[PDB]
Amino acid sequence: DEAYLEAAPLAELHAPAGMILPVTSGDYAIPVTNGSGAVGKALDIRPPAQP
Amino acid sequence: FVVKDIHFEGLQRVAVGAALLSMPVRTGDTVNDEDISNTIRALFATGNFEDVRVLRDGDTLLVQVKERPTIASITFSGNKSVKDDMLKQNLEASGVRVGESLDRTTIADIEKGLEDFYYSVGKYSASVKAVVTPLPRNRVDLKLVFQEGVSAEIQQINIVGNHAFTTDELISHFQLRDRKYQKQKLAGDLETLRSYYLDRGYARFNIDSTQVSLTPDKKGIYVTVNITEGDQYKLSGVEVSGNLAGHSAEIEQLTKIEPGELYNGTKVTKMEDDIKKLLGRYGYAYPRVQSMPEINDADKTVKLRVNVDAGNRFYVRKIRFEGNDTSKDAVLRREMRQMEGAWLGSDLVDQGKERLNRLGFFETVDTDTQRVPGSPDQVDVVYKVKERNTGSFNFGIGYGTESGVSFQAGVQQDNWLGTGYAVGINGTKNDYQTYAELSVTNPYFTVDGVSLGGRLFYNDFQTNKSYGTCVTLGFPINEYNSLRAGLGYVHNSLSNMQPQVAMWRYLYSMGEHPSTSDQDNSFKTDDFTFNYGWTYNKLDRGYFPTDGSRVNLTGKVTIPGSDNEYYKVTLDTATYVPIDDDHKWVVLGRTRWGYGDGLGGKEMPFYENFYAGGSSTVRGFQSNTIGPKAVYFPHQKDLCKSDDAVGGNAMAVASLEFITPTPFISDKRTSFFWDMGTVWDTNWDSSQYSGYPDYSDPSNIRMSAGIALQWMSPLGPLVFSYAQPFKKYDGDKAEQFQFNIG
Amino acid sequence: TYAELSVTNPYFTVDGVSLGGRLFYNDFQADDADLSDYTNKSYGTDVTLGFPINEYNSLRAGLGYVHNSLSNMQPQVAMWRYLYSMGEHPSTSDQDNSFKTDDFTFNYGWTYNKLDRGYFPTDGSRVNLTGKVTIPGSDNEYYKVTLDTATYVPIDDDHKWVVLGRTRWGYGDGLGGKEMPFYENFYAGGSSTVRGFQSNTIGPKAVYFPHQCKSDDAVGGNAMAVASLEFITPTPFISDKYANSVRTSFFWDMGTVWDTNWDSSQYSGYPDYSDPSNIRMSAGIALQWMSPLGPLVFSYAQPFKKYDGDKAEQFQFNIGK
Amino acid sequence: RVVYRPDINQGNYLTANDVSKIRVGMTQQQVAYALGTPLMSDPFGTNTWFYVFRQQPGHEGVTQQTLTLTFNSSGVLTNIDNKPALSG
Amino acid sequence: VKMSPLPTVENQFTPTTAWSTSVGSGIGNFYSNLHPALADNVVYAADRAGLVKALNADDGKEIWSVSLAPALLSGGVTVSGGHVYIGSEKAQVYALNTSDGTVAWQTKVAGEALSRPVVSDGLVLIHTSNGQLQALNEADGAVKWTVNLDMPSLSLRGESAPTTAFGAAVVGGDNGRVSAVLMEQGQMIWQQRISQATGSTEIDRLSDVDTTPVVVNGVVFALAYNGNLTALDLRSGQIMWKRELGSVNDFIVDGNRIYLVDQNDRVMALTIDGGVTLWTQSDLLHRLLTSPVLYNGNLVVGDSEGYLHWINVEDGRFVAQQKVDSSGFQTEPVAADGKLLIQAKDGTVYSITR
Amino acid sequence: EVPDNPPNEIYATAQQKLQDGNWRQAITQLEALDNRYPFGPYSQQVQLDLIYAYYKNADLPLAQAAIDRFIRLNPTHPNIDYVMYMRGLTNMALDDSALQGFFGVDRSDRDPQHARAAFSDFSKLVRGYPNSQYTTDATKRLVFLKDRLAKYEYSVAEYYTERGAWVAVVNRVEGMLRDYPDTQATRDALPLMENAYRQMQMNAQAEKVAKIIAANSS
Repeated sequence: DEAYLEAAPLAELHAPAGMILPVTSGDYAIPVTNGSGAVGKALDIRPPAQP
Repeated sequence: FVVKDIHFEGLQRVAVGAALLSMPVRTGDTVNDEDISNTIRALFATGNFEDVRVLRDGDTLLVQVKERPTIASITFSGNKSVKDDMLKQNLEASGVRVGESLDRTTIADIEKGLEDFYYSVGKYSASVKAVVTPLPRNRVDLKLVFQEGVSAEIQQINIVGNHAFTTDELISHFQLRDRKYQKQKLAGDLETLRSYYLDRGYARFNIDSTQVSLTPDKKGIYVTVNITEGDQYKLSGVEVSGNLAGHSAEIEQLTKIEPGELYNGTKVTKMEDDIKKLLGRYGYAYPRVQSMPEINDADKTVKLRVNVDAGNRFYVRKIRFEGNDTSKDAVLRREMRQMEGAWLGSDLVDQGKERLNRLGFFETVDTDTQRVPGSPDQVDVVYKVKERNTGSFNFGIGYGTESGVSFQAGVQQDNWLGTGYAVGINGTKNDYQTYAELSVTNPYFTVDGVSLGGRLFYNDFQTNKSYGTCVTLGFPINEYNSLRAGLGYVHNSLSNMQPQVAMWRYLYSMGEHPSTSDQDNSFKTDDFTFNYGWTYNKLDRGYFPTDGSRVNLTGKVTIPGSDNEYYKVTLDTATYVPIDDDHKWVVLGRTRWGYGDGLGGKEMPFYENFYAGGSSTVRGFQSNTIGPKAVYFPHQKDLCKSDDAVGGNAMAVASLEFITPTPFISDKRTSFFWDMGTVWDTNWDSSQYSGYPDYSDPSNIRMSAGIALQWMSPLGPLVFSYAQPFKKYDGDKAEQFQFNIG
Repeated sequence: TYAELSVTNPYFTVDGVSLGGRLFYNDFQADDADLSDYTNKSYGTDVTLGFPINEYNSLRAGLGYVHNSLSNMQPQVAMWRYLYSMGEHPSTSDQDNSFKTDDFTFNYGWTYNKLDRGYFPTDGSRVNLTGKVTIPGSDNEYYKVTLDTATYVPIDDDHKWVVLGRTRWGYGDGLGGKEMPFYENFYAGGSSTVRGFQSNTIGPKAVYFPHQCKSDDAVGGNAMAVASLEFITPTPFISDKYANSVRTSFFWDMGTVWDTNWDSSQYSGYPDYSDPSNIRMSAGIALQWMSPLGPLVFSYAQPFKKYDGDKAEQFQFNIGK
Repeated sequence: RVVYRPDINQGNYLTANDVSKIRVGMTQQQVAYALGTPLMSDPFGTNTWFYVFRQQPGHEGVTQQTLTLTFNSSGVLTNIDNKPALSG
Repeated sequence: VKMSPLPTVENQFTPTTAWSTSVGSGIGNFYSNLHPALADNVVYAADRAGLVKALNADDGKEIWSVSLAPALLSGGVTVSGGHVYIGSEKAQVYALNTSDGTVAWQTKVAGEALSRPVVSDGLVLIHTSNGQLQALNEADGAVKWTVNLDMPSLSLRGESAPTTAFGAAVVGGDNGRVSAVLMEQGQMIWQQRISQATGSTEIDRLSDVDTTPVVVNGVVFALAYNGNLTALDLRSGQIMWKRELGSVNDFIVDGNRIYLVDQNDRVMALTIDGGVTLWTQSDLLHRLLTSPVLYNGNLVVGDSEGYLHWINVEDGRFVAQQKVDSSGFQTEPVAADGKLLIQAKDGTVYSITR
Repeated sequence: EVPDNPPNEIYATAQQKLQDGNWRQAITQLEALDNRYPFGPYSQQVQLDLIYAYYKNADLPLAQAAIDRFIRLNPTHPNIDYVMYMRGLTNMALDDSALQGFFGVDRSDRDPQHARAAFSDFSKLVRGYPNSQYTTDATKRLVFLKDRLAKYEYSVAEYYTERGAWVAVVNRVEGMLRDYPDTQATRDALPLMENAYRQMQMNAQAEKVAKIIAANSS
C-alpha cells in the first residue's frame, strides 16, 4: 500500500542566535547514499531468484 | 619427510578448509607418523567419523574416512505419564538435538538418560528402548518406546520427635497425602510445616533431617522428618531503628502490638511487609528492611529487632504502555490516576491498575517497575494489557416479494474505533413488532471525567408506539461516589388496549373521561423529563464484592410543561459484610425501594410502574409477575378480575444472602439466601371494592428461600438461583430456578 | 433468551478420552418463527464423553436428563394428537392449557471431519451423525437420528472450481405410543438448509379446531431430507488480486419434510401432509466472505417450485451467524 | 467547581530542611546526591537545574516552590535562586 | 510389569501346619522388619498397631494382651533371658518381661527404630533409620554411646541389623559402608564401601548394605542391593573377594555354604569361597521373597503370594509347596529347634512341621 | 496435499504454486519440502520462499519466528539484506493490521513498539548494506516511522498539557527535541513547551522557547 509515501519531508530546526539545541542521538536515519533502487509498489517483493 | 599435497574425498559433513585449518601440521611442513596421527585426532575433534586410514606412497598423503548416516531426529512410540512436548524438549536437553550427529553409543546414552529422567519423575521402574532408521541423503530417524509400571504411592509420613499436636494435624495440612511423590512438593511441605510451627510460636523450631525410602519393591515412598520443637516462646515488644525517613510515629503505630502474646511467623512477615509498604506509599519504592529476633531463655521472651533503610525517594521518570492496541494511549493514561514526573506513590500506581481493571475492557493488567539504566534515582513504570474485544456483532436481513422486509440488528462495542466511546445499536422488524435503539457515550468529554451520553430509541408494536431521546452529565464528585444529571424526551401513544381499571382511572385522571366499553380507546402524549441520579462505588473487589456497600439512586420529574406531570424515585442498595476479619467468606444484604406518584392533580402513568419478580428483582418468582394483579371491565358483566401482572407505583425488596466459595471442590462458588419483595398501588383504594386484594398497603409481603450458584462465562459473569416460595399468596406464579447474566 | 454451559477435560483417560458436560436453558416462543404459536420452555443436562477411533474421527456417547414445559399450544390437530398420545384430555375449545414433562435419555454419534480449510475449503469431506434414544423410562419414549454430510471435490487441481455437496437426513418415532411430534421436530427453509424458503416454513400446516379448519401455519415434521448441490467458481469481476478470499457460489437445493402419522383417513378432507412427494425446490447465487468485523453471506434464490402458501424469502443477508 | 479531580503533584519533593543543604561551591555530582536528581534540566545550551516542587490537590490553591541553580562549565555551583511561592 | 507364573510341584514333603494364632491386627502392606522370635518354648509376636502377645510354641496359646498404646510397634521382637525388646517407628524402645509381659521401661532413641534389636553383652543395639547407631544398656534402657553414619537422601529401609563377635559389632549402612565398632565405647575400627554405584543422578546411587551381615571364623560376609556379596577381614576390613551373582537381602550361611536371594527374586547358593554358584533356581522372579530359614535340613522360604518353597539344602531342586497362608508375608520367617515359625501380613501366626 | 514424501522435483510445481499465489498450497508444500529436506541444496532458497509465502499469507507472527530462525541459522547469507528488509516490513505490517483501514481513523496514537522495532531494523539495514537496491525504499520507510513515533510523543505531551502535569510535558517535549529534532510533530509540539513553561512561571525558559519557535515557524 502507498500510504507511507507522501509522509512529510524532514526539515531540520534552525538554531536561534546565542544558544544551541541539545545533542541528538538514537532514532537518526542515515541518508539514502544515492540509493538508486525502486520505490513503493515498484519494489520487487519476490525473494532472490537464486542463491 | 615433507608432504606437498593431501588427498581428500567425501567432505559431506566437513569442508576441506575446515580440515586444513584444524590439522596441526599443514601442507609443506615436516611431518611423520606421529604428526599424521595428530592430524587424524584433530579431525576427530571436528566431529567426523571414527574409521579412517592414511597411506604414504610419495610426495602426497591419502586419507579416507567412512561416512555413514548420522544426522538424527527424535520420535517416540506413545507417552502417557509424560506429555510429548516435555518429552521432546527434555530429549533435546539430554543431547539429541534435532539435526545433531547420532551413533549406537548415543542410542545407549539416550536410553540410559531417559531411564534416569523417568526415575526422576517418580516412576522408578520405567524402562526405555530405542531404534534408528535411515533416511535419504545420509540421514537417520530415531524411534524409542517405554516400559513402565505404577508410579510410587507415598505411605506413612512418620513425623517423629514432636510433642505438641500430633501427626494427623501436620499431614492434613500437607499436599502430600499419606497421592504421588514429588521432591519439589517435599520442599513445599517442609516449608508448610516450618511455617505452621512458627505461627504457633515455637520460634526455635528446627528440622535437622529428612529422607525418603523406597520399599525393595519400589512401589511406594516412606517420608520421614525429625523435629526439634524447643520451648514455648513468647513475644516481647518490637523495637525499630535505622535510616527511617522521620515517619517514626506512623511506623510505631503500625509495628506496636501488646506484649506477652505468642510469637507468630506470618505475623512478623506481615508487619515487615506493611512497614515496607508504608515506606512505599510515601515514595521509598525500594527500602532495605531486615528483621532479627532477640531470643532469650529469660522468660522465653522474644523481642524482634527490625532495621529499615529507606534509601532514595524515587521519581517516576516515564510511564509507558505495551499491548495498548485498538485503544489510543489517551484512554489508558487518563484512567491512570498516577502522574508522570511525580514521586512514586506505590499504591497510587496500584490504584491506577485497579481503575484499569474497573474499566473492564482489558483481559489482564500487569504492573512492572524498573530502574532507568545508569541513573540511581528514577523509576520507569510500564503497564502490560490484553484486549477483551467486546465487539459482539450480529446482523440479518431478509427480503421477499410476499415478505417485503424483515431484519434484526445488534451492535454493542465499547471503544468502537478505540478512543473511548460506547456505541450500542439494536433493531428489529418482525411482522408484529418494529424496534430500534442507538446510544453513544463519550465518558471523558472533559479529562476530569465529566461524562456525556445520549440515547435515541424507537419502539413500535403492530398496539403501542413510543420514541424518545435523553442525555446525561455524569461528573464524578469524590474518590468513591459518583453523581449524574440528565434530560430527555419521550413520546407515547397507545391504542386499543384491554379495558383495565388501573389504566382507566389513570386516563380519567387526565380529566379525559374514557369510554368504558368496546376497546375503542386511543391516547397519545409527549413527555419531557429531567433526571437526577446518585451512586456509591465502594466495594473494593474486581469481580465478587466482599466487604463494601454500594448505593444507587435515580430520579425523574416532568415539570417542563409535559402532557403528564409525575415523579419517580428508585433507590438501590447492596451492603456486604465479611465473616470476622476474613474476606474470603461473606454475607450481604441487597435491597431496593421504588416509589412513584402523580403530580399536577394527575396520577402516575401506568407504563412507568415498577415491576417485581424474576432474578432481576426478587428470587423465587416469575419475572415481573409479582406486581398487583390487573382488573378488567367485562367482555369476551361485573368488574371482572384476572390474575395478570400490572406494575405497581411503589415497591420494596429486601433479600439477605451469604456468598460462599465453599471448598467442597478444590477452591480452584455458591450461596444461600432469605428473600422478600412486595408491590403496592397507592391510588388503588379499597373503598371502591369488596372481595379484592389489599393493594393499598404492602401487607402482602411475599418471600422465598433457596440457594444460588455463580460462574464465569465468556460474555458476562453468570448467576444461577434456586428457590421455593415459602411465603406466597393466591395467583402468585413461580418456578423453582432461573438464570441471569450479571 | 438462550443460554448454555459447557466444559470439557481432554483426558478422563490418557487415550484422549475426553468428558464434556453440557447444561442448557431455553425460552422459545413459536411465534418468533413461522411455527404454529406455542411456548416451549426447557432445561436439562447431558454428560458426554468424546474420543477418537482413527485419525480425525470422533466418537461420542452420553446420558442425558431434560425438563420440558409447554403452554398455550394453539388448538390444532397435531398438538392435541400429542396430548391424546400422552393421554391428557385436550382442551380443544380453549387454548388456556399447559403441559410439562421430565425426560431421561441417551445419545450416540459419529464425526468424519476429513476437512481441509475452515474457510474457503476446496478438497475435503465432513460427516456429522448423532442419534438420540430415550432410555426405557422418561416421559417421552422418542428416538431420533440426525445425519449431516458435506463433501468437497475439486474439478481443477488449482482448487478454484470445487463442488460443495450437502445432504441432511433425520428420522424419529419412538417406542410404543409416545410419539415425538411436538417438541423435537425438524424444520426446513431459512438461510441454512434450502435457501430461499422462509425460516422453518417447509412441512405440514396444522388444522384448527373451532375455538373460543386448515391453517397455513407450520408445525414442523418428524421426517426430513434436505439436500444442496452448490457449485463454486472464481468471481467474474471483483479484484481477484485482493478478493481471492471472497467466495462466490451457484447452488441448487432440495427440501422435503413429512409427518409419518398424518392420518389421511381421519384428515381425509385436508391436504395429505404425510406424503413426502411434495419436495420443495430452490436454486440461486450466494456470496460468502470473511471481513475484519465479521463473516458475511448474501444469497438470492428463485424458489422456482413450491406449494401453495410456502412463504418465499428471495434474498438473505447475515453477518456473524 | 466541585466536580472532583485527582491531586496534581509535580517535580522533586523539595523540603525546608533539605534546601539548606544547597550551598555555593558544591560539585554538581554532590548536589545530585544532596537533593536527588533534577526532574528538569535546561536543554538549551547551559548547565542549569530547575528543581520544582508543585502540588495542586482537588481544587484548592496551587502551591509551588521553584528552585533554580546554575553550574558553570565543569560543574561547580555558582548561585542559588529560590522563589518560595508562585508568582501570585 | 513382569511377574512369576507361580511354579508348581507335587508335594513330596507334604508339610503341614501344627498350629496357628490370630494374635490381632496385621502389618498391612507396610514393608517392615517385624518377625517374631522364640525362647524356651514360648514365642513372641507383635502387631503393628501396638498389640503384642506371648504364645506357647506347641499350641499357640497366648498369655498377654498389652498394647503399649498410634505407637507403630515395629522392629520386631528380640528376647534375651528375662527381657523382651522391640523397637517402634516413633523412636521409642520398650522393654518387656518374658515371665508376664509387664513393662520394664520405655526409652527414647534418635529417630525411628526400624532395625531389629540385637542383644549383646548387656547392650541392646538399634540402628535407627537416621543412620545413627545407638546402644541401650540391657539393664535400664539409658543410651550408652552413639555413632553417626552419613546417609544418601534416598535409600531402602535401613534394617541393617548389627551382629557382634569378639567384643565388636559389624553393621550395615545406607551409604554402603560396612563399619566395625568396638562394643565397649562405640569407637569405629574400619569402613569399606561395599560396591560401585552412581550410574544415575540418584537411583543408581543406591548402594544399600541393607541386609544384616554375618561373621564366621573372623570372615565377614556382606551384601548390598545394587552391589555384590563380599568377603572382608574382620580385623582389617579390607575386602577379600567379590560376588556379582545376586545382592538383594537377608542372606544365610550354614554348613560352609552360602545361601542368598537375587534382586531378581531368585534363590541361589555360593561355594565355600569365591562368588560362583553351584546351582540357581528360576521363575521365582519379580515377586516378593523373604529371608530363608533352613530349619531342619530343608531350605525353606516364603512367597508374597501366600506359600512356602521347600528347596534341597545342597541342590536347587524345588520339592514342595502350598502351605498357603492368608494374604501372604512381608516379614522374615525364623528358625527354631525342630520347629518353624512365620507371620502373615494380616498378623496371623503359623507354624509348619513334618 | 498429502504429507507423503515427494521427490525434490516438487520445487517446480511448488514454485509454480508460489508464482500463481496459491498461498496455502505454497506454504504447506514449501514447509513440507524444507522439513523433508532441511539441509539439501534447496535449503536456503526454499527457506526464503517460505518466508515470502508466509508474508503473502498474512500469517505475520509465523514470519517473525521464521526470520529469527533464518538469522540464527545463517547470519551471513549472501541475500541476508533481503531478510532484514522483510523483518522490518513484517513489523510494520503487524502495526497496520487493525480493522480501521476502512474507517480511516488514524492509529498514530496506538502502541509504538512495533513501529519502533521496524524503524530499528530498517535503520540497521540502511547502515549495514546501503548499496543494496532495497535501501531507498527502506529510507522511505524510515522517514515515515520517524514521523509516526514523533506524533505519538506529541500526543502524550498534548494529553499532559490538558491535565496540567506541566513538568511531564516539558520533559517529554524535551525528549522529542533530543530524538526527533526535525519532524513535523516537534514543530507542532514547541507551542506546548512554551505553554508548559508559562503555567510554571519559568519565564527564564519561556523567553527562550518562544524565540526558538518564532525563529523557525513558517
